[PDB]
Amino acid sequence: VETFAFQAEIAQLMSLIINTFYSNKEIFLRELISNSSDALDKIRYESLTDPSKLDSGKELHINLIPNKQDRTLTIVDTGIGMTKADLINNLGTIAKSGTKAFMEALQAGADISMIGQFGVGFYSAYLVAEKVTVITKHNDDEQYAWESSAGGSFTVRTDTGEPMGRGTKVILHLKEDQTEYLEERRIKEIVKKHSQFIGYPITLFVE
Ligand SMILES: CN1CCC(c2ccc(N(C)C(=O)c3cc4c(CCC(C)(C)C)[nH]nc4cc3O)cc2)CC1
Repeated sequence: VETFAFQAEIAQLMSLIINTFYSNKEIFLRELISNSSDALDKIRYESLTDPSKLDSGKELHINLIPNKQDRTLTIVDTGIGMTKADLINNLGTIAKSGTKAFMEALQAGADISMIGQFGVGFYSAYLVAEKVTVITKHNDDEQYAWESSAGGSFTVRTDTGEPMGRGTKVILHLKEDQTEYLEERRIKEIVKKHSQFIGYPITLFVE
């Protein structure tokens, strides 16, 4: 287990998301589905030049899995996945610039729903989640588990859990008052409204 401090800007963005009064919390789903779609595009683009990349899974899809018992919503995709380096770099200087621009825009009157336009849409997960876990598997590396309850730090460990071939899984440990995102009619309503034009199949699982 390795513990890391978030960069100053990201820690700042995260406490801003957790402490600002915002009712339109549903925007997290579109942001996560969007990131899933980008990873799926990346693996499909790599299979033109190298068809052997689809060996770890041929199917390109997105699964939405609510679990009322664990109070979790899981967003699984069979995209390109992330290596330990890709994972560390994505929480690094690449995000720093977008984070500062978005926080500057929020002062000027921009709302939290514009987060994706600055490439930091992942952090909207903290509008509904008290903890976020990210399990990822890339063809060129091992399976990794990333975790943060915010608080200025995150952990990275080699995942000992069930293998997933290739892709990324985002597990949102929902706040007690956010269990509406476990409901079928509510997830359907959000996906139909915010992510109706995704070039990949999205399956909402039942309980
Ligand atoms: C405007 N840009 C923003 C970053 C965009 C991007 C999209 C996808 C991925 N890859 C390769 C993923 O495997 C993946 C990551 C995901 C995250 C972020 C997890 C975090 C711990 C913060 C690194 N959330 N949901 C995900 C679903 C995914 O399949 C990396 C970057 C690329 C475009």
